[PDB]
Amino acid sequence: MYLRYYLNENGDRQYTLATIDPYGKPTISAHPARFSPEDKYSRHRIIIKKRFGLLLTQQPEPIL
Amino acid sequence: MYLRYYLNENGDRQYTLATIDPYGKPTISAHPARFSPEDKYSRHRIIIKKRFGLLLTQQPE
Amino acid sequence: PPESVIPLGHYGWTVQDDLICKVDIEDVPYFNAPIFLENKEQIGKIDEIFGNLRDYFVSVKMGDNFKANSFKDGQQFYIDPAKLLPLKRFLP
Amino acid sequence: ESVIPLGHYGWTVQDDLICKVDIEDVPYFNAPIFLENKEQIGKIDEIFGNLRDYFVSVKMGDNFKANSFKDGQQFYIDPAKLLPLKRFLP
Amino acid sequence: SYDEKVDHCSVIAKPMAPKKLSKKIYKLIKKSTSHKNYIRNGLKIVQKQLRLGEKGIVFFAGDISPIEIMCHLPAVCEEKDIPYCYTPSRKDIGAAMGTMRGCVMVLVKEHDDYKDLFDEVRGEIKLL
Amino acid sequence: PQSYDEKVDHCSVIAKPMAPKKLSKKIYKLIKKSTSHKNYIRNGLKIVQKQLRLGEKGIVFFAGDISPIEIMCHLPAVCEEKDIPYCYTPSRKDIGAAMGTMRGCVMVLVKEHDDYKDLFDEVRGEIKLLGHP
Amino acid sequence: KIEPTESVTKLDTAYWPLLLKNFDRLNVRTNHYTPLPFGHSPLKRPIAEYVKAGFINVDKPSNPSSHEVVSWIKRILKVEKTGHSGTLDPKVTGCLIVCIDRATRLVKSQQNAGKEYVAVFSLHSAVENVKKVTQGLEKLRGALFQRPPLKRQLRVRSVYDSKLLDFDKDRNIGVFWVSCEAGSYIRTMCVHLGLMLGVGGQMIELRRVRSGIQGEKEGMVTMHDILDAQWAYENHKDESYLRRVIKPLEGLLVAHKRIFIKDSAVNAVCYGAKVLLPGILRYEDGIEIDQEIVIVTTKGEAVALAIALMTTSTMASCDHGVAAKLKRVIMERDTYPRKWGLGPKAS
Amino acid sequence: VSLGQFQKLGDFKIEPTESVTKLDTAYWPLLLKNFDRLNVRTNHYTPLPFGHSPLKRPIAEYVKAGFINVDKPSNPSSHEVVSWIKRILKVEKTGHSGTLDPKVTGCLIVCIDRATRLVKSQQNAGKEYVAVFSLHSAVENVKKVTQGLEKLRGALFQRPPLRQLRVRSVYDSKLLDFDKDRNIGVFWVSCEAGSYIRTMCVHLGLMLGVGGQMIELRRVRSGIQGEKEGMVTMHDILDAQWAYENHKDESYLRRVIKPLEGLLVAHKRIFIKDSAVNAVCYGAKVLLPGILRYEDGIEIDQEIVIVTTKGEAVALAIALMTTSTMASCDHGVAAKLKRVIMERDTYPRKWGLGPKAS
RNA sequence: CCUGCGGCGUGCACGUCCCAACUGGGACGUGCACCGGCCGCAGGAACAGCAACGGAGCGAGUUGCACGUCCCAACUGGGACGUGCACACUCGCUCACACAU
Repeated sequence: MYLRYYLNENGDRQYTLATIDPYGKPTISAHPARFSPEDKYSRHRIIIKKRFGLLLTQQPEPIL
Repeated sequence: MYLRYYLNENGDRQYTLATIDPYGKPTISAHPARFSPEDKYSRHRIIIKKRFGLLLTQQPE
Repeated sequence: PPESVIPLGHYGWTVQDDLICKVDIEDVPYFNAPIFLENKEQIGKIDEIFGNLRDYFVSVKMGDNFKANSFKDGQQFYIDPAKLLPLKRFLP
Repeated sequence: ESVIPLGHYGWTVQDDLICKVDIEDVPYFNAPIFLENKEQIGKIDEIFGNLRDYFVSVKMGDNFKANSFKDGQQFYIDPAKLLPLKRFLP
Repeated sequence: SYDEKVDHCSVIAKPMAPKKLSKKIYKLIKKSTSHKNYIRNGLKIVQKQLRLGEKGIVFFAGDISPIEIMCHLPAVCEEKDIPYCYTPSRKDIGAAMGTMRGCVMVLVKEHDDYKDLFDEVRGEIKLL
Repeated sequence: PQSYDEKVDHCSVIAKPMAPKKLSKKIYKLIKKSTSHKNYIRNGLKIVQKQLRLGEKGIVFFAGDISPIEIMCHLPAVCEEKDIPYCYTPSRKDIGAAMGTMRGCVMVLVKEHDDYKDLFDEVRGEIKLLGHP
Repeated sequence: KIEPTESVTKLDTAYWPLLLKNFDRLNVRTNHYTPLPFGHSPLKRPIAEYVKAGFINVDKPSNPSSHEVVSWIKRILKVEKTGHSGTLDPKVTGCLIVCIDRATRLVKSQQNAGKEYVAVFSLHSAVENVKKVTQGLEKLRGALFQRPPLKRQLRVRSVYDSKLLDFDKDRNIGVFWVSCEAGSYIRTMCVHLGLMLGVGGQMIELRRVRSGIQGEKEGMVTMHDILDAQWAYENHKDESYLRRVIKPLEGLLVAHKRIFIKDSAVNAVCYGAKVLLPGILRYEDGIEIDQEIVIVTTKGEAVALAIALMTTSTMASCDHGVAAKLKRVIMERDTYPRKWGLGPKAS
Repeated sequence: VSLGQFQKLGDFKIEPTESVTKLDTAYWPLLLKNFDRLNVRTNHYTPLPFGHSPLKRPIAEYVKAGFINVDKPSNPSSHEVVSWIKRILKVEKTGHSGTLDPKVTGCLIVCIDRATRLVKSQQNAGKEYVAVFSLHSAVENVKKVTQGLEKLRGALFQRPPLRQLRVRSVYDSKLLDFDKDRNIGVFWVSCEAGSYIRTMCVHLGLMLGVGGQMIELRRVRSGIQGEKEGMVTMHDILDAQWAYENHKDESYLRRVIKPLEGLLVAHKRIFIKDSAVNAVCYGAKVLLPGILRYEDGIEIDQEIVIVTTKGEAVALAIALMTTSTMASCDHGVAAKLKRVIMERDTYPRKWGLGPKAS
């Protein structure tokens, strides 16, 4: 789709239609992956996310 | 007109007749702009001031 | 058909097959509301009302043998006085 | 009729002959002034200065010149054209 | 110099001409003065001509204070589609208009004599 | 033109194992050499996912540049469970050119056939040696 | 940073959990109260009560509707009730606040929350410069007339701010960020921005970037996270993922003015009693009559939302009375014991 | 450990006791400043839900009970400025305390339809001006001008400009600038209300022995309101009204107009119960049985402000009881009404229901 | 007795014309502001009450999406066959009627 984005030093979303950000790195698409309730790939996604350290729990906790 | 002023560090008005303040910057005229009650430029005045962060609502306090 | 008519506003610009008119009367027109000329000649129906609550515009869908290039700058338009609401109604 | 001492010559601001005042009474506006010989030299033009130690500037006629009077020259004024000081006090 | 003068100007002094564009603007004002009705000078005349509908280019001086005397005219120009650009000082405008007295703002119409320069300045401003 | 050392830098953090440049040439050749048999090479996320689910053996080639990753992050693990070797490619557009469709596909399923038995075996062996992090 | 056993006071007051933050900055009416062993801290509730008193900041997918993304969460979490506080169109992504069970009581209070969208608009014809679009967006500001897209009751809604983030001339497609009031239709706004610019236009993509005080940086989680968290809980009995995904409802009332009440007043408020001055442990500067406030226990929980009937100065200058009437009780009854009628008089 | 982990694992509950409950009211707005430091007579009353805080009123009441510190433009007269504000804001009444001559700019407090009752109380306020003067003939040096100014610091004698000679005070004065080439100087003067600074300039000229006159004048302060105290221009008033009538925005109008209580922050305060507000409005004297708090230092025949617990200035009164007496008494009239500011029926009629009254 | 209300031709701004700065000059029309005591009207005659008998929680009224299977010509859009999923008042029930040591 059209809406893509990159991040600044503060980790804030800068919205653009450009495929390459100012710093040369690719822009991440702004829309989440399509969801289907009958999805039986919870275990597999956890395995891969954990392997590469992208799980929510692995990130630093918030400061609420 | 005659009166002019420059702002010191504390924010007070220092009045003078000189065009240039001791710091080298221009001295702001003391008197406000003339007012015409039949002024049809209110919209055009809030647009420009807002664009440059000068409107009263945009200042602190 | 129009028993009476009052000046809705003056002319604005053109957006494809539509004629934006800047409305001077505070009252907000109805939707699908006939816009007539001075001589009670229906030209089109209101489609979209946009802008602030006291300086706003209205787009009309010229329909029965009428064109956007027909009208010209400074032209004025009329509307049925009964097809209006008070500005207060729409506002809080 | 009679006169009382108003004060002495202090300076001169153009025509105006500024007389310092030693009395505690403040004269009127255009009140006529006269010398020792009861010769009118002008009328009161302005009344400035502190409430007690104050001065009066007087406008003279064409027959008299401000420089015509030397330093220390004393002036006389009418005692019938004075107001009480307690009136002008708060 | 030039950078210093732009430093002294007010915050609403945008878009601003650089040194080269400023020389072009002063040349345009100097050329347009030869024709009485084709150059408009002053706050009242420029404001009145904009109201009536006159076209051309409006040049402002950014060193004015208080700004409420002219803060609205940039928006009026935008509404009527009149190109405009600020300059470092009013004395420069005055010096280019054959008057030591300063001019807060000016409006230049199109004449065949200086069509090329007026069109160069218009293009340069429109690209800012 | 884009190199091979910067294009790899453009991929996501989960694109491992990532075929080196030489192995990249090999896989593109294998896909081109296998595009021939229409039904012996699958294309598409849904198609590859379906064939993996029903259990079709072969090699699974992923695209390094994918975002959001949640559209295909589950496929590496499924391939690991079913003992179906897989690897990532530096860029999706390269894969699209490999099939000559001009529309890069995220994933491709390459099966075995006589015509390209040797190239398929070499690529599979190289991929197995590369290892899984 | 802090050793696990450091005293709570060793951490500055500006770093406390979500409703105790800056409690020392509040006006203290009294410190003396008898703490009770009941209740739980907002973030240390069991997993069975965390879900019931929690909300999710879901990044809605593209195709499904908002009522279908909320039914999905209810089915996934096996919760009795689930709601949301603003409907995102079926083709529109962005933030969506999904309240779980006991948190749904706040849905109404979240309806008036100011929203922030990022919209993509395609213009039928071309403009000369991006400055034209910037000025057009400038004049499409303030209170504006809007018609719901395909009831038809022309309404007036406010665009507080806007900013053209990008524009592609060749495509004639632009991106603009808009701060607007709840209920604003950005589809109609794009149509009106097209009409204003003399070329026409339409909205081809939308994404809500903030809904009230909640945004994309503030713990936004995809539906995959909710699904994955439930699977981890059922098949692994791990509540780390589930606690990351679900946040306590107190995070929706952090911007509300606070009135801390004693442990003896919580249950009375839960039964419909009005907040009374003799039970106020602390109150916050800036409380005005007819202002929605949050009643908070001494552990940081949200007892209820109330309407203030006394200003801060009035509380500071009175010894008794009705400091606030109830608007919506959040806490369940019998969480704290019945301890009303045992005051100094008890006559 | 991260602060988030400590938050999720720590207790973080308010401590059961601290033994002190001191209030910090030094930052509360307008007439609630240092509200805790006021002597507390009683804490027992039933507040009423009627009324608003001065700063959190609706827009209609906010405008109706407000004032503006306006930078007067050079050309018009003060009454023109007052009438212009009236036409802009569409308000029934408007007034101002001090009159600036047509050519004089500076502070100009304009009241709006209920602060007009405070115009009389603002007439005696002190005034600071900054004045430009030209001397007819050159002087020896600047020290001469400084000495001449130092001689006009007292209960000076001033006759109105173009005739009842009056006495008006000049508390302070300073020669801010003196350009010798043009013989033009700028001096700042603090003075009592009604003083005509043009007369002062001609008198300063007379004192220097060369004469002089006033070219410009700019009021830099009128009472407790000055240039930094939220002064706004006429353009600001017009723009604020337009923003409220077109975009239905009130923030601009709230920055322009200020609550009338901002004019009464220098007065000693007597807070009264909400049952006594309507009585005071109707004319009842401020009786002791309904006083919550008072400010120490109240003397007999002193101007004080009767305020509600919300911070609203009910009235201006003249005390008939000292602070000591008000602490040591149980009955008796604490103050006598001088100017009722609050509108009647803003609070309900609750006089006559007490124990002794019945 | 107390309170509130009312009475007891200069300049300014705008528009239009002549001349020789953020200007001062002239003319023509618009609007706008100005050159302590007594009386009349209206409100009230005020010692400032009220530490719970109206609150809360439930229930009712006032086409698209996902999956699977096939045809065809990207993180796809199309069709078909089936699966599941979404589309302020009153009226009743229950709880207490709470000033929080």
